[PDB]
Amino acid sequence: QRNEEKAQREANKKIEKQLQKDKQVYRATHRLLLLGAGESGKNTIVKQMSGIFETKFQVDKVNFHMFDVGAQRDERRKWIQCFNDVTAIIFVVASSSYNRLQAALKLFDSIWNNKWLRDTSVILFLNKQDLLAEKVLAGKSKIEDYFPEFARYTTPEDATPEPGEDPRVTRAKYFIRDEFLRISTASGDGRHYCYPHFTCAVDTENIRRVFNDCRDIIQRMHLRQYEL
Amino acid sequence: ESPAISSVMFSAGVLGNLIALALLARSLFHVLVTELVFTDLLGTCLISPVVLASYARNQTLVALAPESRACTYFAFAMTFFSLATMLMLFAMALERYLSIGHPYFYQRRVSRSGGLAVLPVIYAVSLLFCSLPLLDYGQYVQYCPGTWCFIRHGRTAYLQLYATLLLLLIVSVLACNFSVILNLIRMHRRSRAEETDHLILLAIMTITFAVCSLPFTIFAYMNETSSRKEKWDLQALRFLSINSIIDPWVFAILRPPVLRLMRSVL
Amino acid sequence: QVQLQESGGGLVQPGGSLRLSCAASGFTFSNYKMNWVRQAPGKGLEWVSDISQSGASISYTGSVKGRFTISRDNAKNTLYLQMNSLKPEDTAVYYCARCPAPFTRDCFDVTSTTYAYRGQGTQVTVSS
Amino acid sequence: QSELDQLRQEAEQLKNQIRDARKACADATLSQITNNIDPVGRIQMRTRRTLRGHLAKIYAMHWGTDSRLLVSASQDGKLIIWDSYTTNKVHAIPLRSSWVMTCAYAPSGNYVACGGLDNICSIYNLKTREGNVRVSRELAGHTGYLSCCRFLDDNQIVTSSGDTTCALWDIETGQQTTTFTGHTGDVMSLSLAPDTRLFVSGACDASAKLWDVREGMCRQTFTGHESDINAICFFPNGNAFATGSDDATCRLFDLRADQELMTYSHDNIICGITSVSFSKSGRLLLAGYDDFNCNVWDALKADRAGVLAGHDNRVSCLGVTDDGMAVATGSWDSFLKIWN
Amino acid sequence: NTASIAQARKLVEQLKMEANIDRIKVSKAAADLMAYCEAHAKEDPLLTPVPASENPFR
Ligand SMILES: CCCCC[C@H](O)/C=C/[C@H]1[C@H](O)CC(=O)[C@@H]1C/C=C/CCCC(=O)O
Repeated sequence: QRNEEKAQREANKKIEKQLQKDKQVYRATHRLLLLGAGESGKNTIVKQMSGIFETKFQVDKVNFHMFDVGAQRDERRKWIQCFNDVTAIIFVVASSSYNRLQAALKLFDSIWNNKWLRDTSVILFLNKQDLLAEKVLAGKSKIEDYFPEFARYTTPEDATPEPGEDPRVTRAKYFIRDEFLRISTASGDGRHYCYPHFTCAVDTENIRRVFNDCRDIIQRMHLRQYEL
Repeated sequence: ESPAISSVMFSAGVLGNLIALALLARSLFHVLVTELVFTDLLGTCLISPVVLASYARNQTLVALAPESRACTYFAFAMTFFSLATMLMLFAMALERYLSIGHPYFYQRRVSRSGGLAVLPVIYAVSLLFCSLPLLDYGQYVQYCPGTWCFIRHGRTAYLQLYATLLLLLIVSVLACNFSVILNLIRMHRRSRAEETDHLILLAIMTITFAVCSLPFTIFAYMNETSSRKEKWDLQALRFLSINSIIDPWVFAILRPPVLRLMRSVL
Repeated sequence: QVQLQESGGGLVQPGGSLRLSCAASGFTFSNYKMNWVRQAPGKGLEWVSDISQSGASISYTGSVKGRFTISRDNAKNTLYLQMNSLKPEDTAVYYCARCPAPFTRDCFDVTSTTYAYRGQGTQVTVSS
Repeated sequence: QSELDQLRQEAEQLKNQIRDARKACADATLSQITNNIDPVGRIQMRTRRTLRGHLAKIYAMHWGTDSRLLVSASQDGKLIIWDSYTTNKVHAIPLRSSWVMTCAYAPSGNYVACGGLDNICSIYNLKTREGNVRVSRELAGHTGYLSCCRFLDDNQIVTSSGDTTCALWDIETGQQTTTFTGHTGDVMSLSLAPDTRLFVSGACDASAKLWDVREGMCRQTFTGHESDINAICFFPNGNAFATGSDDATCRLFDLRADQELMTYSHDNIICGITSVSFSKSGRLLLAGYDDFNCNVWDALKADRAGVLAGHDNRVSCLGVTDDGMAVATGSWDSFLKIWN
Repeated sequence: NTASIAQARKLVEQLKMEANIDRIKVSKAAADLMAYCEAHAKEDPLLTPVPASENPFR
């Protein structure tokens, strides 16, 4: 009777001893949800960047685990609630290839306004930038057939472009950025942020951007505690 | 002397402290703020009554009470509470610095559970340093206003050590506050709100901690022939009590949300 | 049982006019955001328009802004889409979708291939 | 177009016939003949134990048939087996996938099942002689995430999946014995009858279905709700069950009358139900909510007769002991609480 | 598009199967549920409390 009580206390003590190491390793890693809109060719960048795949990387001795859902069905309003404690949802946008841009906008608007993902931040990578670049340079692969308000839109005097760019490619990229920032700023329900970028299979320093954006996310999460 | 200035820094002090406690009832930052306010309250309630009490025993005639020695306790308690609240402000400065300056490191190697530990360590270090004169090292002395005693001028390296300890604590607090302000400015230049209110509140904190805690450290060096003639030591010590009154306000009442509301009122 | 019945589809000349209606039964129509989606021949389901629980917030896709107009009537639980100045790119099967949860601002899966709260759709062919 | 529409109209006329039969067999409401029964008064349960030790949100929990040992699955990658009397951790199994969504406890107490976003049901053996707890089997073959799983005995297990099908597996060989199809959305929960002959499954098509296990066919379909069904549980006797859905409403469906008898809802309740369970007698219906609370409903008068408000995040799982003594709740704040 | 008419066939036979089942009056099943909930009223430690001498969680 008493010996079983003491052996149970000993077993619980050992269990707690191992749970402390587990808690030590768990707080050190940062889980990211890589959620591409689909058909985005993001397999190439997750290569350079069965139900669920996991990819580990390390920046400045900080460990990141990025998850990608594999063999999941089309509807996602139930299994996505598992990713509310994630530090960042990386959202890869297949900008040019079409109306997939409007589908990405609708998915982003649903994730932004969801009750449970209302506190999770989104790091926005507008992939396939050069495909869109040559598409708009050719003057044939137009997107204004899907976005009629593309005309009457002027690139601001701000928003420095790259010297290896054309004003029209910069125009299209900033049009997409403002289309996403409209949704991002129109809602204040959740204390979360959106970090829009530009990327392709040409820029290989996207993990540095993820690192800096997660650092800012954690800073603003800490800055919350000092208030009420 | 009249109990007109002492009474206010007792009453306003205690009322601000328990008022800030009232909202502290309705993570680690709370476990630090509550302990700071508790130390402030328990420091005022054990120093202000014995000095208030002195006035109504013999006006400007009985420095120490009918007891054979009635202000060595006052001096020891005054030193103890000074060191306690200065270390408790340094703890909050360093926690905020690690929280905004090194987020990843803070995200793991700091947890709320170990927060209750900090208040006790402060009491232990302060009690050891203030029982140090009990080991035949320091001597207390009564000052010109009569109603307050403190460490004797010179004859030991004790006042030197106390002054340099407070100086190191002040330097550390100012350094951490400036580093946090710099990091907040950086993260504002990355966003363009919230960090505006944070800068305002933190700059208030820093300028107050720099203006009313430095006079005692700068008066703990000069010769006792001039400052004792013009009665400045008492005011220099009263400047320390102003921060003890203020910290509950600037720490638990005038919160960034409340200051955003006050700026929206304009 | 959640039931949605679309009506009003048919043939129309370019630059014509139509008014699709959608009758809903089996749920509190006043609590849900409603959507019009469409499927073109040889394509996938795409979102067209949406309207909130009252009607204060109303959004359209790009290629229908100015022409289409969405409306709802909670007195008889009906959804309307008035289609003006059509064009041969408007030939599609139109569906009246309800997004799954009441009192929410987000609607996830209205475009998925096997969504459950969609209707059967009406055909709209714009020919000459 | 032609045969398709003839077949659709035949199905619609069959639906009309079935609805007419249901309405024909309905003459008096439940609350019409039970109005004079004496109410349960007030139920004031309070927290007895609180089980700390999980790092992330708790998705599932399952009592043992000895009414003493409890299992819990957290999304940190842990499967913890607690002794609830002394609040001791009997086991802590690390999982291969961190995204566990369900867990079960065999009615013999020997095995533990768990599954999640990896579309695999891992079976762990607890009573290994002179060994630790290692994966006994891995049941693979579903195409979507596992939402629920329950043991029938030490050899058979039924699992709900996100690919709209339920599956009955033999654990020894590792093959699907039976496949239950018919749902048009993600099956979110299931409930075994007091005997192991039938079960009920609730899906995201606002519909519940009754399945005969021995055959593999659907007996009846219940279409009362109007949004995703998240929880389902049999009435203690096995001739009725109850479901909770995302339209902020619980419903009591009848198995022989083939319709819903009672609706549990209010006006200040606009949050979806995440879990439901019955007391031993069947008089109390406990339901966890998205508004961080649980409600105790008088299952016969449809009046709410108490609240269990002790959690600080979403109440995710709910379970009554097999002797009716305690009620374990698990929430997204990583705490399990026993109420009594 | 046989992928739709085949599923509709399966649906119509499933409705044909679920259609021919004999149903009892609702009042009868309600009385059955009430009789169960009252023939076990004293075996429910949550409905009616138990003395602290048999509460294992005290
Ligand atoms: C930075 C933290 C330092 C804390 C110091 C400690 O709180 C001192 C207590 C204060 C209290 O606030 C009111 C009070 O009178 C004490 C200071 C008395 C100084 C001598 C008054 C001279 C006279 O009687 O006129």
